[PDB]
Amino acid sequence: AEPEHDQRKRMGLKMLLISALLTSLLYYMKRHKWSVLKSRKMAYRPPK
Amino acid sequence: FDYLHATAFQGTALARTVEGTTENIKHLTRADLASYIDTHFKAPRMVLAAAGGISHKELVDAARQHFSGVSFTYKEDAVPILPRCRFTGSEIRARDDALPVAHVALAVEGPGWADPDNVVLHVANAIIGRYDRTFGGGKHLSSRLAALA
Ligand SMILES: CCCCCCCCO[C@@H]1O[C@H](CO)[C@@H](O)[C@H](O)[C@H]1O
Repeated sequence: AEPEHDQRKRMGLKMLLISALLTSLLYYMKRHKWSVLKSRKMAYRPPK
Repeated sequence: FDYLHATAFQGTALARTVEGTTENIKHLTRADLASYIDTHFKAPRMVLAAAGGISHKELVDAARQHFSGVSFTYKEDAVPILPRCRFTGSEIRARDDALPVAHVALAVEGPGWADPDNVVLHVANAIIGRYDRTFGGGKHLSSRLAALA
């Protein structure tokens, strides 16, 4: 019914590995860049 | 420029205004004012300079005459080395849309007086030069940044 079966699971593996690693990486870079904002500090200093 | 310094160095001596805080000015004392001169205006840390119609000799003497107060210990002979300041890639943005125009200062950490490259760096700055709306060369100026401006 599904000759592929095997090769498909062999893929799932490869996919899970790349996946996990590449998501981790991206997550860093996302944070990294965004840091600039999340670290940001602001003050309201009028002239009074 | 002040704000520039204040973030460029932040948490270091260089990140301070030369005019000082508003508080400090309000409360500095006959005391501290003394102390500065006291601790800071000292011979080794000074240079008597002159140029014009004067002979080194004559000058040098007058100095020998008023620049008295000889140092006892060795501390008074020691030139205090300053704790260096940390450069920090960052920014500070003071927004006021009621301000007619806007100012922007961008910079990188420098090498310090000593380093020779300071010369090159200058040669560079010479290429990007400077400009104000009254330069006459206008669109023909040589500084690419100028022209475009
Ligand atoms: C999130 C993105 C995941 C991409 C995962 C790439 C997986 C593709 O991997 C595939 O595995 C098969 C089985 O061995 C091979 O026959 C194919 O040639 C190979 O390209």
